[PDB]
Amino acid sequence: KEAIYRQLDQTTQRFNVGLVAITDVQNARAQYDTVLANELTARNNLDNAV
Amino acid sequence: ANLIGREELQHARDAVTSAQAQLDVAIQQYNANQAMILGTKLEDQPAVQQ
Amino acid sequence: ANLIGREELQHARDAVTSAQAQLDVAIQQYNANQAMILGTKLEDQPAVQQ
Amino acid sequence: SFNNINASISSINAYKQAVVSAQSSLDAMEAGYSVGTRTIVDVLDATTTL
Repeated sequence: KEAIYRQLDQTTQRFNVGLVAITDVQNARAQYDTVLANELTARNNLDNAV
Repeated sequence: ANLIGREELQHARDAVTSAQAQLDVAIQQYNANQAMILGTKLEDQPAVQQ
Repeated sequence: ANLIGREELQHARDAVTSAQAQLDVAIQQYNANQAMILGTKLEDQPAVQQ
Repeated sequence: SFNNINASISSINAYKQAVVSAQSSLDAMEAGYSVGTRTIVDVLDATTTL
Protein backbone atom coordinates (compact mmCIF):
# COMPACT_ATOMS: atom_id res chain seq x y z
CA LYS A 1 0.00 0.00 0.00
CA GLU A 2 2.80 2.43 0.86
CA ALA A 3 4.59 1.74 -2.42
CA ILE A 4 1.47 2.19 -4.54
CA TYR A 5 0.56 5.42 -2.76
CA ARG A 6 3.99 6.85 -3.56
CA GLN A 7 3.50 5.79 -7.18
CA LEU A 8 0.18 7.64 -7.34
CA ASP A 9 1.73 10.75 -5.81
CA GLN A 10 4.48 10.75 -8.44
CA THR A 11 2.05 10.23 -11.32
CA THR A 12 -0.33 12.97 -10.19
CA GLN A 13 2.52 15.44 -9.73
CA ARG A 14 3.81 14.56 -13.19
CA PHE A 15 0.39 15.09 -14.77
CA ASN A 16 0.05 18.46 -13.04
CA VAL A 17 3.51 19.51 -14.35
CA GLY A 18 2.41 18.48 -17.88
CA LEU A 19 4.26 15.29 -18.84
CA VAL A 20 1.51 12.61 -18.76
CA ALA A 21 -2.13 12.36 -19.77
CA ILE A 22 -5.17 12.03 -17.53
CA THR A 23 -5.49 8.38 -18.56
CA ASP A 24 -2.38 7.45 -16.58
CA VAL A 25 -3.74 9.08 -13.42
CA GLN A 26 -6.83 6.86 -13.52
CA ASN A 27 -4.66 3.74 -13.62
CA ALA A 28 -2.80 4.83 -10.49
CA ARG A 29 -6.03 5.64 -8.66
CA ALA A 30 -7.47 2.24 -9.58
CA GLN A 31 -4.35 0.45 -8.34
CA TYR A 32 -4.49 2.41 -5.08
CA ASP A 33 -8.11 1.40 -4.51
CA THR A 34 -7.27 -2.23 -5.28
CA VAL A 35 -4.46 -2.31 -2.72
CA LEU A 36 -6.76 -0.65 -0.19
CA ALA A 37 -9.30 -3.44 -0.69
CA ASN A 38 -6.59 -6.10 -0.39
CA GLU A 39 -5.42 -4.61 2.91
CA LEU A 40 -8.96 -4.58 4.27
CA THR A 41 -9.36 -8.24 3.31
CA ALA A 42 -6.08 -9.09 5.03
CA ARG A 43 -7.21 -7.41 8.25
CA ASN A 44 -10.55 -9.21 8.14
CA ASN A 45 -8.78 -12.55 7.62
CA LEU A 46 -6.58 -11.88 10.64
CA ASP A 47 -9.68 -11.17 12.73
CA ASN A 48 -11.42 -14.32 11.50
CA ALA A 49 -8.33 -16.43 12.22
CA VAL A 50 -8.26 -15.03 15.76
CA ALA B 1 -10.82 16.86 -23.88
CA ASN B 2 -7.72 16.06 -21.75
CA LEU B 3 -7.11 12.70 -23.46
CA ILE B 4 -3.39 13.33 -24.10
CA GLY B 5 -0.49 14.53 -21.99
CA ARG B 6 0.37 18.19 -22.39
CA GLU B 7 4.09 17.60 -22.92
CA GLU B 8 3.27 15.65 -26.08
CA LEU B 9 1.36 18.61 -27.53
CA GLN B 10 4.15 21.02 -26.64
CA HIS B 11 6.58 18.69 -28.42
CA ALA B 12 4.34 18.56 -31.50
CA ARG B 13 4.12 22.34 -31.75
CA ASP B 14 7.88 22.61 -31.23
CA ALA B 15 8.36 20.14 -34.09
CA VAL B 16 6.22 22.27 -36.39
CA THR B 17 8.21 25.39 -35.52
CA SER B 18 11.53 23.61 -36.10
CA ALA B 19 10.37 22.31 -39.48
CA GLN B 20 9.35 25.80 -40.55
CA ALA B 21 12.74 27.19 -39.54
CA GLN B 22 14.62 24.53 -41.50
CA LEU B 23 12.46 25.15 -44.56
CA ASP B 24 13.41 28.82 -44.29
CA VAL B 25 17.08 27.78 -44.21
CA ALA B 26 16.67 25.81 -47.43
CA ILE B 27 14.80 28.64 -49.15
CA GLN B 28 17.55 31.09 -48.24
CA GLN B 29 20.18 28.72 -49.63
CA TYR B 30 18.28 28.58 -52.91
CA ASN B 31 17.96 32.37 -53.04
CA ALA B 32 21.69 32.78 -52.40
CA ASN B 33 22.53 30.49 -55.31
CA GLN B 34 20.00 32.21 -57.59
CA ALA B 35 21.33 35.70 -56.86
CA MET B 36 24.41 35.04 -58.99
CA ILE B 37 22.44 34.09 -62.12
CA LEU B 38 19.37 36.39 -61.96
CA GLY B 39 17.49 34.48 -64.66
CA THR B 40 19.17 36.02 -67.70
CA LYS B 41 20.30 34.29 -70.89
CA LEU B 42 23.36 32.04 -70.86
CA GLU B 43 25.21 33.97 -73.57
CA ASP B 44 24.82 37.20 -71.55
CA GLN B 45 26.34 35.95 -68.30
CA PRO B 46 29.18 38.21 -67.11
CA ALA B 47 31.88 35.52 -67.28
CA VAL B 48 31.00 34.54 -70.86
CA GLN B 49 31.35 38.17 -71.95
CA GLN B 50 34.58 38.48 -69.97
CA ALA C 1 9.04 16.22 -3.30
CA ASN C 2 11.52 13.35 -3.78
CA LEU C 3 9.61 11.48 -6.57
CA ILE C 4 12.05 11.06 -9.57
CA GLY C 5 15.73 9.95 -9.51
CA ARG C 6 18.50 12.50 -9.19
CA GLU C 7 20.29 11.32 -12.40
CA GLU C 8 17.15 12.37 -14.39
CA LEU C 9 17.37 15.96 -13.05
CA GLN C 10 21.13 16.02 -13.59
CA HIS C 11 20.56 14.99 -17.24
CA ALA C 12 17.90 17.74 -17.63
CA ARG C 13 20.22 20.48 -16.35
CA ASP C 14 23.05 19.19 -18.55
CA ALA C 15 20.74 19.28 -21.57
CA VAL C 16 19.76 22.88 -20.86
CA THR C 17 23.40 23.94 -20.52
CA SER C 18 24.35 22.16 -23.75
CA ALA C 19 21.49 23.85 -25.61
CA GLN C 20 22.68 27.23 -24.34
CA ALA C 21 26.19 26.48 -25.59
CA GLN C 22 24.86 25.51 -29.03
CA LEU C 23 22.82 28.70 -29.27
CA ASP C 24 25.97 30.67 -28.43
CA VAL C 25 27.76 28.87 -31.26
CA ALA C 26 24.99 29.81 -33.68
CA ILE C 27 24.96 33.45 -32.58
CA GLN C 28 28.72 33.64 -33.07
CA GLN C 29 28.46 32.07 -36.53
CA TYR C 30 26.01 34.87 -37.35
CA ASN C 31 28.19 37.64 -35.89
CA ALA C 32 30.92 36.56 -38.26
CA ASN C 33 29.72 37.19 -41.82
CA GLN C 34 28.07 40.29 -40.35
CA ALA C 35 31.48 41.97 -40.28
CA MET C 36 31.54 41.75 -44.09
CA ILE C 37 28.08 43.32 -44.48
CA LEU C 38 28.66 46.21 -42.08
CA GLY C 39 27.95 48.84 -44.73
CA THR C 40 24.21 49.38 -44.99
CA LYS C 41 23.98 49.96 -48.75
CA LEU C 42 25.00 47.54 -51.49
CA GLU C 43 26.48 50.31 -53.65
CA ASP C 44 28.82 51.41 -50.83
CA GLN C 45 30.43 48.02 -50.17
CA PRO C 46 34.24 47.85 -50.52
CA ALA C 47 34.18 45.16 -53.21
CA VAL C 48 31.83 47.05 -55.54
CA GLN C 49 33.77 50.31 -55.34
CA GLN C 50 37.00 48.61 -56.42
CA SER D 1 -20.73 -12.46 7.82
CA PHE D 2 -20.18 -8.90 9.06
CA ASN D 3 -16.60 -8.82 7.78
CA ASN D 4 -17.82 -10.16 4.44
CA ILE D 5 -20.26 -7.27 4.05
CA ASN D 6 -17.46 -4.77 4.64
CA ALA D 7 -15.20 -6.48 2.10
CA SER D 8 -17.99 -6.35 -0.48
CA ILE D 9 -18.34 -2.59 -0.04
CA SER D 10 -14.61 -2.05 -0.60
CA SER D 11 -14.58 -4.28 -3.69
CA ILE D 12 -17.50 -2.34 -5.20
CA ASN D 13 -15.59 0.92 -4.83
CA ALA D 14 -12.51 -0.57 -6.50
CA TYR D 15 -14.51 -1.87 -9.45
CA LYS D 16 -16.21 1.48 -10.03
CA GLN D 17 -12.80 3.15 -10.23
CA ALA D 18 -11.61 0.51 -12.70
CA VAL D 19 -14.67 1.12 -14.89
CA VAL D 20 -13.99 4.85 -15.02
CA SER D 21 -10.35 4.27 -15.98
CA ALA D 22 -11.34 1.91 -18.79
CA GLN D 23 -13.88 4.42 -20.10
CA SER D 24 -11.22 7.12 -20.25
CA SER D 25 -8.86 4.82 -22.15
CA LEU D 26 -11.58 3.91 -24.65
CA ASP D 27 -12.40 7.57 -25.26
CA ALA D 28 -8.73 8.34 -25.90
CA MET D 29 -8.40 5.38 -28.33
CA GLU D 30 -11.59 6.40 -30.19
CA ALA D 31 -10.48 10.02 -30.57
CA GLY D 32 -7.11 8.89 -31.88
CA TYR D 33 -8.84 6.73 -34.48
CA SER D 34 -11.15 9.60 -35.46
CA VAL D 35 -8.15 11.85 -36.13
CA GLY D 36 -6.39 8.97 -37.89
CA THR D 37 -3.50 8.09 -35.48
CA ARG D 38 -4.83 4.60 -34.54
CA THR D 39 -6.28 1.46 -36.18
CA ILE D 40 -9.71 -0.12 -35.39
CA VAL D 41 -8.17 -3.14 -33.56
CA ASP D 42 -7.29 -0.75 -30.73
CA VAL D 43 -10.89 0.47 -30.59
CA LEU D 44 -12.19 -3.09 -30.35
CA ASP D 45 -9.66 -4.01 -27.65
CA ALA D 46 -10.67 -0.98 -25.59
CA THR D 47 -14.32 -1.96 -25.96
CA THR D 48 -13.51 -5.47 -24.73
CA THR D 49 -11.72 -4.11 -21.66
CA LEU D 50 -14.65 -1.84 -20.85
